Amino acid sequence: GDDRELAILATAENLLEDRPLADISVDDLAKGAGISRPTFYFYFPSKEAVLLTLLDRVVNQADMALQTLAENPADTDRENMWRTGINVFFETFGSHKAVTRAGQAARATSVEVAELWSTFMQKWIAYTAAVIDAERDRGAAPRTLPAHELATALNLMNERTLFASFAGEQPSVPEARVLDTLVHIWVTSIYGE
Amino acid sequence: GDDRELAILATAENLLEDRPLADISVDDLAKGAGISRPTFYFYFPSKEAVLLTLLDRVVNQADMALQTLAENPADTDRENMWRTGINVFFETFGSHKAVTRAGQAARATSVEVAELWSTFMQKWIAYTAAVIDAERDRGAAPRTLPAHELATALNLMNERTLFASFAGEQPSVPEARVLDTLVHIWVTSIYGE
Ligand SMILES: Clc1ccc(Nc2nc(-c3ccccn3)cs2)nc1
Ligand SMILES: Clc1ccc(Nc2nc(-c3ccccn3)cs2)nc1
Repeated sequence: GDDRELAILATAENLLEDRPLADISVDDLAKGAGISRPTFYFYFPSKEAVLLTLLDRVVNQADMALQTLAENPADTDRENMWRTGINVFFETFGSHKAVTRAGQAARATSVEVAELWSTFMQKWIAYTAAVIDAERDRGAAPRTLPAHELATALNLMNERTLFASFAGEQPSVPEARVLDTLVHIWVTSIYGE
Repeated sequence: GDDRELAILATAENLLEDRPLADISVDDLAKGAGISRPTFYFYFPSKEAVLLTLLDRVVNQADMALQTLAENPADTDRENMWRTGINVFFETFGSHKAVTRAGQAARATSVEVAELWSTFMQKWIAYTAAVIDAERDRGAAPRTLPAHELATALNLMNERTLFASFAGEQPSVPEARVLDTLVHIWVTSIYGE
């Protein structure tokens, strides 16, 4: 039951490490999961639905980790607060690079994947803006740009920069440098001038 | 001769305003250019080659405008220097939104488009880093992050943020706010702390 669905998902994630979604067949997923092709279609309508489910799990994992931080403030300086938050995405998506790469690609071809990513980006931007606003209200950050516009650009920077780093794109920031790089830009732009 | 090639390119750019590359046929391009389909294949091997040529023209237009600025420093403050440079990309790609949108999409499917974008991004990042380094050498900017890593993240931010704005993505910064937003983040991260 749920065991076969999890086996399909585990097989898909393992196969996406080696090749793109277009090079993986339903029979590959069925075979790796130890089921027949018709049995696969009982659990998922398509291989694209499998990827959507994998990406949904990863994005909710990051979202739930961010929620945990939001409820449990670590006792540190403001730079460390932003670093701990950015690290949720660095660690969560960096621990699932194949699903990250395949899910970002599927945004062009799947409206459900595009809508999933858009929904969570809006949530993460709204949370970023709310924290910036709280920093301004307590007098720690200056009232410069509209907080929601600043939050939008910073979150889009992280999306593009983290995923370029994980994919080894040229150009990209080395993965071992990308957290420090992003934290610097967030802290200087939120607290500067 | 060159007149027919330009007619194909003009037709392609006009049609990309209304639909994606996948919804445009060679006969559409031939018909719009006033030539036959076989005559089209004398000038371009495919509709994808037409898009590659259009994107090549746009990216070289931006690159040449940046080169013009690099030779002719405007007499202003440091914030205005970065704003004038970012504006080259805002105006050039924003004046060709359809080719911008279609070219970015083709990066996934065309190695020549991916290599074209990568080559110019590397050039623009190297120039950004060189200007940051010159600002540090003259004592105007602090020695914080490695200049090339900072330049990489800032250029990737601009790519993602400008193109989200032009496409009206959710989420995106409004087009009328995106230049101010990017300039703030560049100036604070280059000169801050
Ligand atoms: Cl891929 C991707 C997509 C969105 C984001 N957004 C982020 N928001 C935060 C954050 C941290 C603390 C408080 C508020 N927000 C850190 S990173 N980051 C990476
Ligand atoms: Cl889409 C895209 C791609 C790359 C960039 N990079 C940029 N470099 C500059 C710049 C300006 C002055 C001096 C050095 N660099 C401004 S914007 N911007 C938008």
